[PDB]
Amino acid sequence: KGPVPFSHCLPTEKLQRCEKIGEGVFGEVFQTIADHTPVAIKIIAIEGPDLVNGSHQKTFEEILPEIIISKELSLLSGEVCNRTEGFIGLNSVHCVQGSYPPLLLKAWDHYNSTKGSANDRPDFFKDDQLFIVLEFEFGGIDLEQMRTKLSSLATAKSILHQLTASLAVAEASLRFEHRDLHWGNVLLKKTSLKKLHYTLNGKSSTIPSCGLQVSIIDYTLSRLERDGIVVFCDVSMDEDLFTGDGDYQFDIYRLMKKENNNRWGEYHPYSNVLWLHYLTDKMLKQMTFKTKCNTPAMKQIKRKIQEFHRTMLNFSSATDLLCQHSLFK
Ligand SMILES: O=S(=O)(NCCNC/C=C/c1ccc(Br)cc1)c1cccc2cnccc12
Ligand code: NI
Repeated sequence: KGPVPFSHCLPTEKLQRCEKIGEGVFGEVFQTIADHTPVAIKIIAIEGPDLVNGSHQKTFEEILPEIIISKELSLLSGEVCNRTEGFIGLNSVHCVQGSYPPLLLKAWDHYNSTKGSANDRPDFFKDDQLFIVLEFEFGGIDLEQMRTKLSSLATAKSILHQLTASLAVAEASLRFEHRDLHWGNVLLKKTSLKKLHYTLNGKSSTIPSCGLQVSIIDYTLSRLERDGIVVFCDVSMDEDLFTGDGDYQFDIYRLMKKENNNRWGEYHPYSNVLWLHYLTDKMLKQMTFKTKCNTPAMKQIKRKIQEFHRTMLNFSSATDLLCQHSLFK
């Protein structure tokens, strides 16, 4: 069908309502509103020669795995045996050709002025520039931003239960490893549903939401397969990824590489356990809860999560943890 213009994705009224909501080396995320509902639009420059935010642009061959992975995981919400809504919904994906829209520069500048940006102002693109535009269902606010905003340790327990279940269903269905599930990639949004549902290998179960619905995002480093065909990001030659410091996060890259002996095509669902450990660590060390752990029931949930932190690395997959760990019984 050949690339489409930016107007195909952002008709004039959608485009007028865009406000920037996040960024990364990858590019830019804008929020717009259709039918009274927000959506998140990730715009990623590809195939061009310009350094963009200090890195070279991905080729189509290079951006395809994130595209494939985002579709697969979204489609889990419509499956039967292995079903979950725990990954971000993908409304659409297009390949767009043109220079960056002036109205998006406007929103970008407003962000820079109010929040600050690490990014180059994206105003240097020519009319042949290619982009991948991923429209996601709006997932809420990342766990790092919600650091100080979780009600209780029951909230933290629901979040870890949701994440474990999501990863398990994806493991069973797609032999999925997220491989970069830092706390910027766990989004939280209010839900009025008391219980959330997933189905794992045909068995349906429920999770108390504690008023939040968790969505997993960012598949830039992820791996999965369908019918024996593997899709992944080969970081075996990447130096930088495994020489970070200052946070347990950066240990996880090193620990994954130890587990997989630097063979990123292979399937090692222990990587999901590593990430869930990192996340459990954040829950217990870097969250300021809005309420106090001042009841016997809340004290017990705290001990359970501390037990989880101390034992979870002795399980083989998110599936194993979810099926066998005492925390979820
Ligand atoms: O606007 S976003 O980029 N919000 C998620 C990331 N928020 C910034 C966190 C960055 C970050 C990066 C690394 C670490 Br470690 C911690 C935080 C964003 C990206 C993709 C899909 C989205 C769906 N709904 C809402 C937002 C969506
Ligand atoms: Ni279209």
